[PDB]
Parts: sequence; C-alpha cells; structure tokens
Amino acid sequence: MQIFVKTLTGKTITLEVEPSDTIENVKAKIQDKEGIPPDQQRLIFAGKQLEDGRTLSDYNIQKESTLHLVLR
Amino acid sequence: MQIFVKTLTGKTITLEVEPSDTIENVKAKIQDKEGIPPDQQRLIFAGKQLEDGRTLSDYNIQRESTLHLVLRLRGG
Amino acid sequence: LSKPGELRREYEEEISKVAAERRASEEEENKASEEYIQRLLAEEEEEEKRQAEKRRRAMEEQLKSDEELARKLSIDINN
Ligand SMILES: OC[C@H]1O[C@@H](O)[C@H](O)[C@H]1O
Ligand SMILES: [Mg+2]
Ligand SMILES: [Mg+2]
Repeated sequence: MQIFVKTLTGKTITLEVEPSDTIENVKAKIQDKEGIPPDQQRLIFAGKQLEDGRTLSDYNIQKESTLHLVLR
Repeated sequence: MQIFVKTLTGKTITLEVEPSDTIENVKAKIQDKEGIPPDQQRLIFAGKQLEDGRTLSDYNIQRESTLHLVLRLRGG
Repeated sequence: LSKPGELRREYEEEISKVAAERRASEEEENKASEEYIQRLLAEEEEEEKRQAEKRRRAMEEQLKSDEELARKLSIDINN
C-alpha cells in the first residue's frame, strides 16, 4: 500500500505501508527518507493531526491518501 | 461449443469453449478478448456464482447457454 | 453483440469514473489538511510575535528603571 507525504516545500515523497502500521511507524519511514527525527514530525490527514499510537486504518488512510508533514 | 456472456448493461459476447474448460479458463478467455482482469470478473449461471476450479459441465452449461458477467470496478 | 473492445471500452470508462470519485474524495481530504495547516502556522506566528513583544516591553522597562537608578547614583557621586 502506497501513500504520499507532502512537505511544506511542496515536494511529495512516497511511502510503502500497511493498514496496520502506526503513525509512529510512518514517522520512522519518513525519517529513513528525509532524515527528520520523528519527534520533530507532525502528520496531518483530512484536516486533523494524527496520533502516534493509532494505526493508518484507524484514520481511514488508504492507498494514494496524502499525509501532510509539518515540522514542530 | 459457443456460449454467450452478458453484462448488466445489456452487452453480449460469444466465446468458443469446451465443457471440460474450467471457469478460470473461461475468465482468461474473456480477458484475452475484452481486457478485463479475471479477478475483476464474476460469472453467474442458474442462480449461482461459478467457482474458478469447476468446469462448464459441472454447472450444466451447454451449447448457446448464457452466462451473466458482473464486473468488479476498482480504483483503489 | 459486442464489437472489438465495446465491453473493453465500457470497462475503461467505468474504471475512469471510479478514479474520478477517488480524486474528488481526496480533494476534500487535502483541502481540510491545507486549511488546517494554514491556521496552525498562523496561530504559531501570532504566538511568537506575542512572545517577542513581551520581551521587547520588558527590555524597554528595564532601560527606564536603569536610568532611574543611574540618576539617583549620579546625584550621589557628584554632590
Ligand atoms: O476519514 C476520512 C473520511 O472522509 C472522506 O474522505 C471519506 O468518507 C473518509 O475517508
Ligand atoms: Mg530508521
Ligand atoms: Mg491472457
């Protein structure tokens, strides 16, 4: 399952995830591509900021959904 | 043997088959002809969905029988 | 009576409509996120301006207080 993460600079990165992944997993995957430590990452989907312990399926995030990255 | 396949929008195609052909075989023939992936196809005959591992003879499909085709439509 | 690709072309048209609905659904999602971010950054910009303004007034009042002490001092050390 592929999703997109958009940064404030406007670039889009692609992530390979599963519905079971937590938001904390996703921040780790963003770390691996961008080098941004997870504790500086805020993730937003559908106008709401996502919580570390919850899962992608908890937020109805599905393939080709777009998450938005805003740094602390 | 010729059989007919029909969709819910009224369209009918003709397929050349043998009674020993499996339903998986039939769905592959429909793919080669109409470009519809077998996993997007559902076939119906005599009030039941036809399973991939069974043959046309298993469902008593004969010359000029008409199957119904239901498409699974997928953006996802 | 399906001509070469007639069922094929209905399938492609119907897939296209499913894709267009996903894009429409995603647009509502992405506009909520983009308006959320706009608000969040505006609220963090206003907060930092309030903090910097608080710092400015504290420094300005320290200056006045320092002058008050300095005058009491200069009058004491020169007469
Ligand atoms: O939580 C998001 C929901 O809002 C719409 O995009 C869809 O109905 C759901 O995915
Ligand atoms: Mg890592
Ligand atoms: Mg083939």
